[PDB]
Amino acid sequence: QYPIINFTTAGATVQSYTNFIRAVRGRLTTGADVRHEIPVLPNRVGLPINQRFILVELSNHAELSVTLALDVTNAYVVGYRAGNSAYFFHPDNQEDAEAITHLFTDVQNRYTFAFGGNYDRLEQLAGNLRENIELGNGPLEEAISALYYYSTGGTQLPTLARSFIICIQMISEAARFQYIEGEMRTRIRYNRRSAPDPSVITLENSWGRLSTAIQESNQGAFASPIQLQRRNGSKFSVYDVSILIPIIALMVYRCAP
Amino acid sequence: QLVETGGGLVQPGGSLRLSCAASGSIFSINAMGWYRQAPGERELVADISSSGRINEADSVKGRFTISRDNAKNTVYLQMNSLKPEDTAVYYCNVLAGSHYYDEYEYWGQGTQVTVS
Ligand SMILES: [Cl-]
Ligand SMILES: [Cl-]
Ligand SMILES: [Zn+2]
Ligand SMILES: [Zn+2]
Ligand SMILES: [Zn+2]
Ligand SMILES: [Zn+2]
Ligand SMILES: [Zn+2]
Repeated sequence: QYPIINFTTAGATVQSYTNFIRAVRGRLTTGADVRHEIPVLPNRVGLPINQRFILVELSNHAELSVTLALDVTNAYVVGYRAGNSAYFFHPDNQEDAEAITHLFTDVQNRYTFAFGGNYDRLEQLAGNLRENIELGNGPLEEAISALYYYSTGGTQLPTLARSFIICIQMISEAARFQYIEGEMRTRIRYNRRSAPDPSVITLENSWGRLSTAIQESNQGAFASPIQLQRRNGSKFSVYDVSILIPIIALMVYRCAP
Repeated sequence: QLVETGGGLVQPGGSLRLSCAASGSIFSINAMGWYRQAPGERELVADISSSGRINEADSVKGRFTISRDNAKNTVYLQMNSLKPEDTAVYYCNVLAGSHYYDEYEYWGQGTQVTVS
């Protein structure tokens, strides 16, 4: 049975959330592959199927619980179980399709959405960009209930897509970027719910390119600059791994060392 | 899998319209956009998500207008009030991926734009 990490929004603190994200990172990768001080997720080539996934069980005040499945090679949310039903994003290719049949094998009902979990499509379905979907403990609390009641018929599709956007950012992206974990910590500490600003969005949009630039860097320098936005949306370019070491927590395997 | 149209040489104040259509494995297609590089760095001109988010370089705000036809997986760039500083080779750019936003990246062949 795949490793399970638990988190509850009920009585959640900055510390309980940080403990959660750190536990997720610890199950995504051994951390034995470190490039320029930044740990790398396992290479998909050579990774046996019984180590492909981790499970994140989320609970809230209503004692509703859902279990997200994360692919350890990229930390992304592949699908989730609620009760006797599992739901999966549409796979890109038949290899991803085969992998997810190893998830929630005893579940009674398995549903595959027609759409993938990419941000553009989710924002279309939710009817809102990430810039207009508030994040925080409250939103996560409401996302958990929405995911749960999808299986009973009480969650409509736009609400479901919004809830994925919230879960993916507060779990997957926070796992990938300690900056994003810091952004979620700040919201918890100031009892705030608020959408991500461009500094969060451009990081989320650039994880793969940042991981490539770092792993292919020489003497700390990128082959070509990567452009990000500040909080005010103004653009700036990163040329050096040193700027990103306090920002990125995990990289996808892009190259060998 | 990217077919670009457009490009040319204009005088200051002239206008060009670029287009680039994507075909193939673009189930999880995300943001399409345009980069430019002049001789001697490559810079983002504009991109647009399928959901309506637009990024644009300050240099071209109010002059260039990017738009997208999601059914055709095609992005257009209406370049009006062109200036000599807009001279460069322009590339369309296509991001895609279910697992993360920029998992897949495809570059166009580049078309020359010159203003003088
Ligand atoms: Cl509550
Ligand atoms: Cl399982
Ligand atoms: Zn409480
Ligand atoms: Zn190094
Ligand atoms: Zn309980
Ligand atoms: Zn399909
Ligand atoms: Zn992938």
